[PDB]
Amino acid sequence: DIQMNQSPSSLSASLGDTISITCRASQNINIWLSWYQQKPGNVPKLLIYKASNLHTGVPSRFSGSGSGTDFTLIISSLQPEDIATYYCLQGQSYPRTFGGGTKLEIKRGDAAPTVSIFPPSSEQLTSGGASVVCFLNNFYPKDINVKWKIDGSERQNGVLNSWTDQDSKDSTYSMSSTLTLTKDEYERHNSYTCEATHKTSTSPIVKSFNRG
Amino acid sequence: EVKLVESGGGLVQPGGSLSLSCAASGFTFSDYYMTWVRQAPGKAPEWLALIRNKRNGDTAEYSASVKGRFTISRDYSRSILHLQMNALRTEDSATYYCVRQGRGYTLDYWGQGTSVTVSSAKTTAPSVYPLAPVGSSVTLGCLVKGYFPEPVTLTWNSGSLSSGVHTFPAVLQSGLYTLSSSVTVTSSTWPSQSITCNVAHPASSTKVDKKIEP
Repeated sequence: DIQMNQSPSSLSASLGDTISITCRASQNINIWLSWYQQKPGNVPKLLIYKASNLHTGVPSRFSGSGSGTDFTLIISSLQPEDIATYYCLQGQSYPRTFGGGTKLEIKRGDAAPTVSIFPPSSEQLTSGGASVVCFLNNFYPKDINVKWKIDGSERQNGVLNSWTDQDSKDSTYSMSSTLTLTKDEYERHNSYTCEATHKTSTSPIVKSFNRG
Repeated sequence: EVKLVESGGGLVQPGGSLSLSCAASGFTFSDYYMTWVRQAPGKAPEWLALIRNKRNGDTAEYSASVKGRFTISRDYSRSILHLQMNALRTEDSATYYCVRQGRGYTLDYWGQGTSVTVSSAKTTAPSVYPLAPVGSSVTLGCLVKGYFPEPVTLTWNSGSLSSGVHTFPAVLQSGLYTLSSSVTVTSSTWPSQSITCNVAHPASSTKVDKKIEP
């Protein structure tokens, strides 16, 4: 089996930049290498075939090269619509194998997350049916930490986290965190706090409310 | 122009079977090798199987991950590509794609995909709870909890309110999925104006609206 090693697993760049993505085959695959683009929510699209041949609908800013085991995809003058994940594929031997992929992100100034906390809705409270939600929105860079405290005490049990892909409008990331309790336990406590720890500060951003 | 349309996906028990089919058009079915590829959410594509044409033996190739469990075949008389999926496992859950191989052994054209979910959990309508704040700008939210399987569709004001929205991917917790969405508007915008959360879940014929009230 031929293994395809694709470097820059993740690549941060700026619009207009010239960037390159690499593909190393653990075995000579001649010219049988193609490149694909996949936008979030969409199906992969063929960019380059036979290592260096531009597919019919692909702009000239896309070019590929290489023979044997080393291949490179170059995007000159990065555009907003180019922000996506890129994969290489060897078509010489079975099984057919893809590269690990390269996820493009746009660089921007560091941003602290806007934090909002939400007590259980009355509907869920009838019942029952208790979920507390906290949004950590529009922050940069990617990594972020969330901590839940109930009446001071750290709670990790029934926590559910989700993360958005890079926002296309402002290049920021967001996170949703839902703490689910039983109606009974929720009503035995008062203070509920959501703490966000981001790169932008050694001090966590705290949001909370009283009564439950 | 080349077109591929797959069908036959859905929810199936672990160990169960599923029969996928791909309708090919706009090209000569017999002239091209055909393949099946799948992709799990947040993963790289995974090639599954290739079948040659009549001139080249009509023989097949499989990935080790599905070998023996998945069978690829073709119906020349209707230009249909088949994938028989037996002994399904939870990690087989993904979007399945009918894909053509063009010149230079190149998987050139892809289909839209058919979704397959392998789980013991049963279909379940979502709940959907509005999320009102505890100025300048205000952040509202919408919580969609306890549904199965994927997916659901969430909009704000029927899609008219698309700016300042953060819709988070669904996360499984059993059992059941949870999905959330937030919308941030000018403080003078709400509650002076009406913002409603629209959720739809076809697998349960769920179609619910939840207005965010202060």
